[PDB]
Amino acid sequence: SMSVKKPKRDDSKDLALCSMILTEMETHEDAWPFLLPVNLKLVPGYKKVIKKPMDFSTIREKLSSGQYPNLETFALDVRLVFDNCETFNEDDSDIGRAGHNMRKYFEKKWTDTFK
Repeated sequence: SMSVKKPKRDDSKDLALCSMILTEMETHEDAWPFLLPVNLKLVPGYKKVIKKPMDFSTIREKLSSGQYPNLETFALDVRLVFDNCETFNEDDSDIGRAGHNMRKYFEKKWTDTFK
């Protein structure tokens, strides 16, 4: 509260560490469904159904231009990528399995880096 603060957690390396994680996600072999924005002209249903599209290129640009105020907003966009994927894709499809795999990969790096 006012004039009463928890000890200051060092957050000076967060930007660098989120970039590293994002690099690891970008280079994973199962990243291909997620590298670029879904083409809303070419994929029926996507525009109407997925209220907040997100992809790795868009996260990389936001990261690079100071549009994440803290590491929680970064994790929210990453998770949005996989939540969108589960909304639109069957679990037993290549893309559906890609998304589960990538979410697992991310969540481990996130825990190991920050928790």
